[PDB]
Amino acid sequence: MIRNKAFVVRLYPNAAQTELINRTLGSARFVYNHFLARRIAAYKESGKGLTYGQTSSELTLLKQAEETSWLSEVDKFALQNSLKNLETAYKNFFRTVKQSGKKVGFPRFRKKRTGESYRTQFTNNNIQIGEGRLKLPKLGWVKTKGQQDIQGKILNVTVRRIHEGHYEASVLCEVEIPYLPAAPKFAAGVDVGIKDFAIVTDGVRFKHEQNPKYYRSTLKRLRKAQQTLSRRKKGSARYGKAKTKLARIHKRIVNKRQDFLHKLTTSLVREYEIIGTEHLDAGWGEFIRQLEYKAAWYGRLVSKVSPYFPSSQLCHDCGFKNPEVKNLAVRTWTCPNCGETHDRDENAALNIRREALVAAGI
DNA sequence: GCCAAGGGACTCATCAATAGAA
RNA sequence: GGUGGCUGCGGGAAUCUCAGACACCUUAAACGCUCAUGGAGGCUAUAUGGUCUGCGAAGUGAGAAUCACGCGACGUCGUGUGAGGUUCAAGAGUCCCUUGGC
DNA sequence: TTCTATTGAT
Ligand SMILES: [Zn+2]
Repeated sequence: MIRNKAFVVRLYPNAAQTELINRTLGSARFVYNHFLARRIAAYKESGKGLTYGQTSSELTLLKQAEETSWLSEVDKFALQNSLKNLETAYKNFFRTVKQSGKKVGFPRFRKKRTGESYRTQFTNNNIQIGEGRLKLPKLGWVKTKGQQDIQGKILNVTVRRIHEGHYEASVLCEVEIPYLPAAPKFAAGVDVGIKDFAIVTDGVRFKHEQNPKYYRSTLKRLRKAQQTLSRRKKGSARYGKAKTKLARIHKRIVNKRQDFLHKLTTSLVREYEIIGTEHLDAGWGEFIRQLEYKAAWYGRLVSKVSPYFPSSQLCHDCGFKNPEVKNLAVRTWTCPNCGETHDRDENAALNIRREALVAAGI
């Protein structure tokens, strides 16, 4: 019943806290690079990889050294977790060395990039959560907007810089999540359509989860923005402004899609005991990920149809397969075996529901 | 050699000691 | 007078308040804006068609777009601090890889 | 000066 859960809140640090955040990110990156180089040199020297303990000790001697004493300014937890990041990169590489086929590459030097994070643990109430405030080590109280009810025991806080002037902190808390009570409906079947994002059916009726309002309208504004950027010559300030506006429109599209999927998946979890989706505008990967983790948290069970199931071809009533349904132009078709005409999307959702129950076994 | 966006695999600290301060 | 929406802030989405503007006349559709410069093109639908434009299109440079309070400068501007309604929803981190663009 | 916040070693 106790789950690792993350609460993302937007940070609004003042000038000094922003300076300290940037210093901490730089220090973490420098430590990662330096001790990657040190491990490589050690393997070249003695043929034995340095343990995390040996890398930790040299960091402590690095901190006291005059040439690298500046690391004392930033939080210790950030540097040590950067060292743990290096160790995990090495661990991934070592695990994949034996395996054939897909192989994790050797760790590479960390480079300056817009999205960087530093992670600080919790100990002796150094992290405290108030109403509209958040306390982080070495920083003090920082004002947070959109702070939900944060419960459980705080484990660590990940301070992330999405882009310049945009900071988000992901507070990891070990919160107990109570199971949702019995759902009004038993099971659902979910599809993919062109005009409609999905066709959710409980068996009594079909509910068309159409695309969110203004989604097609926003896609129009996406096309307009690209035209202006394309004709604009590169390197101009107005070209930069057009690129920023295009980036903002992309961000709005992503946010609207995520909100639509979050509300839809929460509704599916609350409304149906068992949810069944075929595994494959779509954004299907995030939909499946959210459905699976929310079902695990709230006690629902997700049954994913085997991709070998050709639901669209089969008729729900009789199971006859028709090659005509393979053609997309055939939105409405009649099954000669069952002598019935049914909508393609409606027939697909009912079949996906039927297979979802079979896989769960009920 | 340089940036952005997706995807798959694995995972999500604790405590004794100690310096300092309102 | 009534109706709709483009752009900006209000954690995300819708609504709404306000603001930059504006369209039309009971139908809701379309479009962010200002200044300077620029010198015939710009947008949409199905190679074809429609609309804007030369008392100025694309492109380039600059700027403003909620509220309260303090400070400085010349009623005005610059700066910092603080605040922003109602309803629904919010699981992230690390590593490598892939793709796209330079 | 006892409570608060940070550090090094696992
Ligand atoms: Zn049939």
